[PDB]
Amino acid sequence: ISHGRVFRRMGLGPESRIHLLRNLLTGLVRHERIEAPWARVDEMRGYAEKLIDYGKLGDTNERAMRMADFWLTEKDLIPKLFQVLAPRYKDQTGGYTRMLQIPNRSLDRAKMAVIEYKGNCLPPLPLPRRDSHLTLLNQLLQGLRQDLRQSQEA
Amino acid sequence: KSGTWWDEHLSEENVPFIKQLVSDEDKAQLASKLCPLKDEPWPIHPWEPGSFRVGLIALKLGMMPLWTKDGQKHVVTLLQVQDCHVLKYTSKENCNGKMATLSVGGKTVSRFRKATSILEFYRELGLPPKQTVKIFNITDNAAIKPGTPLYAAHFRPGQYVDVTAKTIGKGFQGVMKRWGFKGQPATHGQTKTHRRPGAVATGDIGRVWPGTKMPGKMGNIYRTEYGLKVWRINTKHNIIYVNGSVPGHKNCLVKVKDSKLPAYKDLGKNLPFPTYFPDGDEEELPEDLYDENVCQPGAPSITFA
Amino acid sequence: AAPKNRRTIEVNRCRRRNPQKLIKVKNNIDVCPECGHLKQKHVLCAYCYEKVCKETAEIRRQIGKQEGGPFKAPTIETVVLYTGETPSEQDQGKRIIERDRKRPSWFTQN
Amino acid sequence: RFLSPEFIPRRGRTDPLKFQIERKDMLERRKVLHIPEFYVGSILRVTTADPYASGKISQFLGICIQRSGRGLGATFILRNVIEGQGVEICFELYNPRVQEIQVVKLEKRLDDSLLYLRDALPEYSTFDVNMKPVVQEPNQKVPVNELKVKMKPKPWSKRWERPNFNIKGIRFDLCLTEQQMKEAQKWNQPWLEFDMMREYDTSKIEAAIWKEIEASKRS
Amino acid sequence: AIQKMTRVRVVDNSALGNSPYHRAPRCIHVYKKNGVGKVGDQILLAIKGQKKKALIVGHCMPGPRMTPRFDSNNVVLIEDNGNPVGTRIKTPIPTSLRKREGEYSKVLAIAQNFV
RNA sequence: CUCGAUGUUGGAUCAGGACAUCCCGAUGGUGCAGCCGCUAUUAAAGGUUCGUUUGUUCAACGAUUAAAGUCCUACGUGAUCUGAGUUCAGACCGGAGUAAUCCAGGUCGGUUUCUAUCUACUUUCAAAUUCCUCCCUGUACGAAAGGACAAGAGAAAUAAGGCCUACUUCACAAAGCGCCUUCCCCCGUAAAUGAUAUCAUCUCAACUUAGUAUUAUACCCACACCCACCCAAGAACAGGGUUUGU
RNA sequence: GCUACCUAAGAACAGCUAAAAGAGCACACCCGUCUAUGUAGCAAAAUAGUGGGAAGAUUUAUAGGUAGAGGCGACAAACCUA
Ligand SMILES: [K+]
Ligand SMILES: [K+]
Ligand SMILES: [K+]
Ligand SMILES: [K+]
Ligand SMILES: [K+]
Ligand SMILES: [K+]
Ligand SMILES: [K+]
Ligand SMILES: [Mg+2]
Ligand SMILES: [Mg+2]
Ligand SMILES: [Mg+2]
Ligand SMILES: [Mg+2]
Ligand SMILES: [Mg+2]
Ligand SMILES: [Mg+2]
Ligand SMILES: [Mg+2]
Ligand SMILES: [Mg+2]
Ligand SMILES: [Mg+2]
Ligand SMILES: [Mg+2]
Ligand SMILES: [Mg+2]
Ligand SMILES: [Mg+2]
Ligand SMILES: [Mg+2]
Ligand SMILES: [Mg+2]
Ligand SMILES: [Mg+2]
Ligand SMILES: [Mg+2]
Ligand SMILES: [Mg+2]
Ligand SMILES: [Mg+2]
Ligand SMILES: [Mg+2]
Ligand SMILES: [Mg+2]
Ligand SMILES: [Mg+2]
Ligand SMILES: [Mg+2]
Ligand SMILES: [Mg+2]
Ligand SMILES: [Mg+2]
Ligand SMILES: [Mg+2]
Ligand SMILES: [Mg+2]
Ligand SMILES: [Mg+2]
Ligand SMILES: [Mg+2]
Ligand SMILES: [Mg+2]
Ligand SMILES: [Mg+2]
Ligand SMILES: [Mg+2]
Ligand SMILES: [Mg+2]
Ligand SMILES: [Mg+2]
Ligand SMILES: [Mg+2]
Ligand SMILES: [Mg+2]
Ligand SMILES: [Mg+2]
Ligand SMILES: [Mg+2]
Ligand SMILES: [Mg+2]
Ligand SMILES: [Mg+2]
Ligand SMILES: [Mg+2]
Ligand SMILES: [Mg+2]
Ligand SMILES: [Mg+2]
Ligand SMILES: [Mg+2]
Ligand SMILES: [Mg+2]
Ligand SMILES: [Mg+2]
Ligand SMILES: [Mg+2]
Ligand SMILES: [Zn+2]
Repeated sequence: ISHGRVFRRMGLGPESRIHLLRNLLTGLVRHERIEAPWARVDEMRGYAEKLIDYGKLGDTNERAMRMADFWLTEKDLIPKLFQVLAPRYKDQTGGYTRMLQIPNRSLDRAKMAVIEYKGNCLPPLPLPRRDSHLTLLNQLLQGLRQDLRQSQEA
Repeated sequence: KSGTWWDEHLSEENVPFIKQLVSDEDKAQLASKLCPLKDEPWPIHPWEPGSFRVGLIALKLGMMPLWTKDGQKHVVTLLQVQDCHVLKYTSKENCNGKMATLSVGGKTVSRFRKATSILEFYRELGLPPKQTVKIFNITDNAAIKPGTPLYAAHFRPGQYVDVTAKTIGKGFQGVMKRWGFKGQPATHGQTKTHRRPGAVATGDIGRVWPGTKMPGKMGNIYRTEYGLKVWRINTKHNIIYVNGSVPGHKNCLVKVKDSKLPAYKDLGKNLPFPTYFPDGDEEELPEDLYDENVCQPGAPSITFA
Repeated sequence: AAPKNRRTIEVNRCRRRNPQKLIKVKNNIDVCPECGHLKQKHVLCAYCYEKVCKETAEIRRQIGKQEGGPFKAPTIETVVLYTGETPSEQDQGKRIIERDRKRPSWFTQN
Repeated sequence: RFLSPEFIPRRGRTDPLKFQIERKDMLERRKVLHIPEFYVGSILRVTTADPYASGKISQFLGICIQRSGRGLGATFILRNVIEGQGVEICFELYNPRVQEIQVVKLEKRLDDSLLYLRDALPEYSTFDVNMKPVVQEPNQKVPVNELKVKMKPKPWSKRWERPNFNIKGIRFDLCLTEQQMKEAQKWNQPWLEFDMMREYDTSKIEAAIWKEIEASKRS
Repeated sequence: AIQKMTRVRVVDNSALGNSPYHRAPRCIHVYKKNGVGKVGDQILLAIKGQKKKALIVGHCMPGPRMTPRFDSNNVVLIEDNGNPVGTRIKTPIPTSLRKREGEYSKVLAIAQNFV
């Protein structure tokens, strides 16, 4: 009866789950774009969002430094978190990462996803774009929208 | 041939516009039904013995404790009425049963996730679609025009009601949890047999009798709690305080009806009939209606003297 | 337990060829507008994603050459430049990665 | 600004309207019976109406060892030793039978729960039932009593040395050997405190509650 | 709270309940249909090799709110007619026992402290 | 019938059924005053305790209970479990035998396999049983002792179905030790009126009453958005939500 | 070349107590008490835990000896290539 369970069961246990996400999170910070199974990326995505929040607390905060020390197994990424990633999202209150589904892995046909930090220097992902406003359906709705605004003013 | 959804082909600009457009229409439709008595209401007959009125559909918010004037503690379940309207009325001849039926819906949901036949049913009625529809058996004199809103003041404190809802589904469960079997001991030699059913039948029959308790799906079925007393009525938020617990999880839609137990028969003399009309009420009801034995929050502390 | 009797092919065909065991035809397949290859509606295009990954791999190799070893992550932002391009005003003070090719059309400079 | 622990709802899928209406009933009760600020470890005297007691009024003095529950059902446990017998009563904050809640001594302890006082010496649970209240100076920090109790010989009611309890007010050196301390560390979970997704941030929740509390006082 | 094989502590000043013995007083039967004893329920004790009825006046198991909870399982020795064996009860007992003054009038008459 | 195998005690688990009824219901008789009993008719919906010794079925005993029913089901059920007993190979004691060895004599120890092909089954009913207290009442009854029934009130236990406000194991929730709800009838006889047989007669005479329910009612009830995401829904599938599709 | 026993010549046995030890606690090592799992298994006798011994009638490497009307046996009718 998994009613209200929000944490997945992965790895060899609870501690192994954290270490698996930590390695993915450490890889995500260094490369700013990684690919992994969809479930693990979705599980890791929540931690990536909160890691930036600790970066906004500043390197002078002992609690933030301790949290960054644990989750970044490579200590060269700790200066990057507080001096590159955190200043990057100074004007953003959320949505630090985007997660998209890529075709299944060739070996085990596993559901794969790609997660990246927004604003990276890497070439952009082929983001899905909505239909253009000049399509037949959108033109009809635009005409309907104009009619309502004109009637409202009158 | 490929499937589609409402906002598949919408542009970036249109999606906020469409959401605002349909949302405003739903609020306008709900606000248009606020005066049922000024839109040619059906005749209102006085209550008679043996007459059955309609119930409501309420959402289970949660549970809250209350104390009575004798010091006893009673825990009650909060049932909030959310967008409850009468949908369809079927005559006694056409009901194929012994009584006329009145269809009631609640908890307005999105039009984009409903069937075309359902959407056009609500288009004629002029209301946004309801998540759950329940059928209430009523007498002829209790008929209510479709589209009439229903409020939690339909019930009054001191009344006993029945609540029906789908119970919490526990999935596939063994006999120990589903049927409360004793199971087998944990030690003294037991070999891979601790929660197993054991014997399922006798050797002579050579078959398992139909209706034998076996592991399977547990819960997620409709159950009814009878004789739930109504302690408090909140007219502002349309909340019914029913005694004890009701089947189902929180935020689920329940079916509230007057109790069918013989001890509570013909107790609707002082209850509104066929329902409660706030627009036609001479004096506006107070925010909260309390039972005679309920300690109100503003009341002084209990003193035995 | 062991089977009491051999199951016939007529019985086996009904189980094996049941519609529950048959492959379901997918209806969420569409042509990618950028390249013309097929893709699913909720899945990124395989051809385009490989194109981005090929360019990403080249950029990451150039990053390692400048870093020249492990634990060499810079404390400044990174900008990728191609042939015939010069750093802009907003790109001053950032690590510069140079690629010996013309900038791809789909890789818009920011 | 002290917000009572019951006003802050636990994490869950309950509709916020249920909490808002439940808070309204709590506020209307607080203007009839004054509920003073107290923490776990404070000495409280509670006067309640008992239909069978002499004078129909009962008074119990003890140390608040646990505060738990939310909404109208919030409860606190008072522990005291009377005639050599340990007695605990779990009072309800919003029960109308409660006549008065008096804070004899407002203080905090090193732990959020003092359930281990059951396994401690009787001197740490014995308080005078007629002790005069201690005056608390206004606009002063609530005193923190860093007293560490001495435990009775094992076995205890619970394995208080385990890391999950996180107890700091017990003299483990006097009662436990180094080997037992090392054995208890086998259940330590270093990753638990660094699990970011398990954090419950109620700063925005508490901000909205205070607006509701301030609005009620005006009317 | 108190069931079969449960050791109890006698809180009255009776000689039987306070005389030293190599076996602690133990509950052998609870006069309830469910077999679980609470405050105010009579049980049978095998104390000093003898069978004596007792009245439960406190237990460690949590009960309803606003009711005391004791750190020991306390009983008072009573006769078959309900008259207590002892003469003074120094240990405090719950005030909820006063709803049974029709049958426990003499038991409450020797109780010095109510909690 | 089965030895090209139909696996034995007792226990655990789950119980199906019979009524020749232990308890609860309705009646007749009494050497039935009352309170308790005895006996017979009717009734199988519901229930039928926890322990010490013994491998035990039993039995004895302790404490209870409205009662601790009698039997069938391959002495129900080991492809669910147990292996104490029993029943291999070791050994001991008594006894039989020249010995090997034997003894419904005792005694200690002693491998319990099977991945389910087929049949059957996997949410039947959503009406509840019982005890105790108060009251009636120290009344009916009776020389006294003793001591009801019916009606009414209240509080519990068990069973069934749910739930998490608090307590508790716990902590986005699942749970009980916690809380909430739980509704009809039972046919044996006892009486009128009145024929065969002009009284009488409760009638496999016509008929009337206690005396009966089409078991009442309740529950369920509309349907391609559906690629995808979420879920108090779930093994998969299905189902709910997305007006919560960067 | 397994095992039973024997022959020639080798090897191993931490720490603590007692310091005398077919002595105690306890690794390596030897054995296989009890329970669970396993039962076409990892294994034609194992795994995990718990246990007996562990300076001795100990354990063990190498070569040799005793052969079926037999060997060998601190007798279990043991063991002598499942
Ligand atoms: K045979
Ligand atoms: K029966
Ligand atoms: K025995
Ligand atoms: K068959
Ligand atoms: K006759
Ligand atoms: K092996
Ligand atoms: K040889
Ligand atoms: Mg889940
Ligand atoms: Mg796994
Ligand atoms: Mg479920
Ligand atoms: Mg068990
Ligand atoms: Mg065994
Ligand atoms: Mg086995
Ligand atoms: Mg097992
Ligand atoms: Mg057969
Ligand atoms: Mg304990
Ligand atoms: Mg004796
Ligand atoms: Mg055969
Ligand atoms: Mg049996
Ligand atoms: Mg049965
Ligand atoms: Mg009979
Ligand atoms: Mg019969
Ligand atoms: Mg009955
Ligand atoms: Mg008679
Ligand atoms: Mg048998
Ligand atoms: Mg069988
Ligand atoms: Mg058997
Ligand atoms: Mg045996
Ligand atoms: Mg002999
Ligand atoms: Mg013989
Ligand atoms: Mg043995
Ligand atoms: Mg034997
Ligand atoms: Mg076997
Ligand atoms: Mg078996
Ligand atoms: Mg099986
Ligand atoms: Mg099925
Ligand atoms: Mg009576
Ligand atoms: Mg239950
Ligand atoms: Mg006549
Ligand atoms: Mg005549
Ligand atoms: Mg006559
Ligand atoms: Mg006559
Ligand atoms: Mg679909
Ligand atoms: Mg030699
Ligand atoms: Mg040594
Ligand atoms: Mg030795
Ligand atoms: Mg070896
Ligand atoms: Mg040996
Ligand atoms: Mg030794
Ligand atoms: Mg030879
Ligand atoms: Mg030997
Ligand atoms: Mg021999
Ligand atoms: Mg032999
Ligand atoms: Zn493409």
